[PDB]
Amino acid sequence: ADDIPSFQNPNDWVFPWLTQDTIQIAEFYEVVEKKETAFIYQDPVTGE
Amino acid sequence: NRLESILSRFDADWTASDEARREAKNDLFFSRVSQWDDWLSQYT
Repeated sequence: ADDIPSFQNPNDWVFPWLTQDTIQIAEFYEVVEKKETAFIYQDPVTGE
Repeated sequence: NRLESILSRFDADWTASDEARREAKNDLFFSRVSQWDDWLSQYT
């Protein structure tokens, strides 16, 4: 918490508002497809 | 120290919600007491 993050400002100063937070951080989601491997086992309970 | 943190939180909370509180208080005064909101600069 000692460094102050910053990012783009979505809101605007278009009103006689007193104060603003002025602390913006961002999160980045991404999706990939890689065709990973898998294991095939045998269930001890039923033979499936 | 503790009082300083409490007062800092309270000041941030009070300043962050000023316009809505002022407008709501004006609404209450307009709806309950009277409808002539000219107490300032009156009596002239």
